[PDB]
Amino acid sequence: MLEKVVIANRGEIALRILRACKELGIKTVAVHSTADRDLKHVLLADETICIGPAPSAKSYLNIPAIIAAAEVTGADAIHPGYGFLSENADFAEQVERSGFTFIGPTADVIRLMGDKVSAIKAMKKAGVPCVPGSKEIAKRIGYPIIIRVVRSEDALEESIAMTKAVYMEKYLENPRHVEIQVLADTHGNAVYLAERDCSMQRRHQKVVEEAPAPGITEEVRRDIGSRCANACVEIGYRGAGTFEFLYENGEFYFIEMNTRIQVEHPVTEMITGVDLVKEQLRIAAGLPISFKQEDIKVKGHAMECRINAEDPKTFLPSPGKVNHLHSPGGLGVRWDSHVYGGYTVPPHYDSMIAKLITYGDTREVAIRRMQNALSETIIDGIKTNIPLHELILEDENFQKGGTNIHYLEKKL
Amino acid sequence: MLEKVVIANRGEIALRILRACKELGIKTVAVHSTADRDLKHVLLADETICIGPAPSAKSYLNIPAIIAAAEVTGADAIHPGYGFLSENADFAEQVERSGFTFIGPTADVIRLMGDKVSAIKAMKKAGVPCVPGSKEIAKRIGYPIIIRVVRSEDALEESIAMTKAVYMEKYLENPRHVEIQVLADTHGNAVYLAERDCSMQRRHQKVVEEAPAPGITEEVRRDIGSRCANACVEIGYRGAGTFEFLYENGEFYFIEMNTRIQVEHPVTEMITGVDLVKEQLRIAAGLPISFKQEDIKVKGHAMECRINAEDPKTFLPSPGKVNHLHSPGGLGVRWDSHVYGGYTVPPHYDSMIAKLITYGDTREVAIRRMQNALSETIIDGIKTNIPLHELILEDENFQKGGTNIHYLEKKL
Repeated sequence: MLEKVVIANRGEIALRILRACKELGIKTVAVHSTADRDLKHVLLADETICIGPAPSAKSYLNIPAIIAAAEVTGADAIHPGYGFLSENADFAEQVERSGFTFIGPTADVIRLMGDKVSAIKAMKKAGVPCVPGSKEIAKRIGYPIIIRVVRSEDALEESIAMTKAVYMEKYLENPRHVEIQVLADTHGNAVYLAERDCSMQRRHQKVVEEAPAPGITEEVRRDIGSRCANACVEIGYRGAGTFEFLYENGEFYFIEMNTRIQVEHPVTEMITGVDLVKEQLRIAAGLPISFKQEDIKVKGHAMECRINAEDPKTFLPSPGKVNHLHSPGGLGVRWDSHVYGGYTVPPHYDSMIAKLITYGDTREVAIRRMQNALSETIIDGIKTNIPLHELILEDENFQKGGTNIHYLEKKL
Repeated sequence: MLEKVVIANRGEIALRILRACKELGIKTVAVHSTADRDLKHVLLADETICIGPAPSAKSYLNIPAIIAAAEVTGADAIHPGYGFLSENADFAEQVERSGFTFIGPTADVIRLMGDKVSAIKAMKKAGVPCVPGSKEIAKRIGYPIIIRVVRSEDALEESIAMTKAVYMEKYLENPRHVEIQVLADTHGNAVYLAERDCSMQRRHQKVVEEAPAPGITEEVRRDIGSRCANACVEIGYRGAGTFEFLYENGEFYFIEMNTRIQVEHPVTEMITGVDLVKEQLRIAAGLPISFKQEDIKVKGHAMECRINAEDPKTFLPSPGKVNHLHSPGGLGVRWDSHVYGGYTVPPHYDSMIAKLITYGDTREVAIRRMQNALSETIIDGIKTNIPLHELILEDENFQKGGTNIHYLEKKL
């Protein structure tokens, strides 16, 4: 089985992975850049290997250095986390060709779902609902469409010329972002783990996520979920994955499959009692999913706020030394973070410093727990987006639930 | 209903209570000594009132000052936490006589269960199983007994003389400490919330607690639990309470009812999904328990380590400035603590600085999560008992489960 895993990532997800490994008695190898020697997970890992200088291109995206790290430590597997190389099929193929287990899908399936086109075709074949699309095509679909968004037909031709200098589909004006978590194993099983609503976004970048999605009934959950699970089997999916949908007037429209773990996986953990990273590790080792579809029942409600080191108004990054950290706790409060007092947040990577996750028996309780946890949270020395979260949580439309993917931008 | 609550306590439980109040939209009044101005909950509270100098006798046990705090702020209720005045019936009676709601049982019921004697009599009347006891009495009971422990009969007389300078009962040589959580409301309802095993003790002081208790079947849980619930109704109990038992060769023997919330309440929260402090507040306001007995089902397993500022070998207190705190997190990790980086732990009160609580789908998972969380925990500037917890968790007998109340002392 898996005895030693290279954690080919950094920051909070690297720590998340290390925690799962340590629970399973799996030895860890932390590969890191020169700028990341003081990362919490690096300090906790069984072995450490510096894979390059600060820039991602020369370290966390350095395929030969990461593979060499696996070789010299005698590792069995590599966990890519999210971002960086996690959906790089050339990386996955090289990992397997080098004799290591890639903790994720097979390269071929990554490539398949890594092409906007083949993805849709595979989903349509599998019965997963997609956005209508593909001269009179635009007409068939119904305006507005998108090649440049086109709202009228007299502008279609010119628009197509602009963009070409190459396909269409229905533009949904005000949809929600709703995504279905799945797991698939090497024993022919695939399960769905309810859904997440991640509609609160700025520039297509998620800010707050929750589970389950407000308004979604169990009947609807079972319908869309079962289609996603079937799809997994049809394409030979392996590991954790997410089917992302635009959701509008009660209809789902596939937009992308993330063939990896996602940042917001913890809200699903809280409402289903599944440890998604441990399942990744078990599935990669060849084991079956540790439960059946009938074992899963949504209970309660969970929310996640991505706490970023950035100015809460202009959103410019705020690197620097965290002089004081006070993290919240108590019942129904979860804190997933690599940051500690005295830690210096570097400029080289993303701005995430923590994920604050709350759970309650109702959405109302989860929201109030999030507000109270935020009020207890102190991060001194750098700016954070905590004030933005506090604005979102007290928003009357957010309290009602069901705000669309353009709402946050409209607000502000 | 309850609009403003005086938190008549300090440290972690005061913070726990404040969090529950804030969730329910209840205004908080933090009464504190001069030594406790920098307590986290004090800094978070809506109103603060200094009730006296550092010594407990002059502050947290100062009944007139605490009641005056309720009066001048126009509070509705007082939550006594645990320790201090929480089981002081004279305090409860004065609180009610002064027109405030005491968040706990009525004074009469406190006094009843506050007398080793009347307690037993009430339990025996109610069908709760008690320790056999009360010339030939000792004979009936069976040695060893206790007046000074007596192991033989030729020493009974002399022993009785020693102690008198006044009753007997069976001495259980190697029992476990198993306790049943209850709630009772003003609508005639009473429920049991499974049990906790708190056998890991030093000098009768709990160190690690867990829930449920290993070896205890649901059938046994329902039997002892239902007797405890009935007892609540019979004595007119109100609020949260615990029936503590010695447990040996599959039999329960009542020793005490804690008529208050207990330190270790969080492990029960994790396995039942009940917020015990919120229920205290709701019950005090006159509401029914928010669920029925059939709604409760034990799921998973939870553990708690009391992290104390003390030398892990000699157990002498270790007051002083916490120069660095790094608290653990992630899935199934709960941290209940008022301590923050830069906080100075005072000498005047108990040594508790945090309760680290883990939860998992099995006892094995909860234990491993506790070990990993402890390894991530950094408390620099003072000594803690973390090394003791690490010794306990890796103990093969503890791993097996079911160690008795003298085990820790035998170990060491």
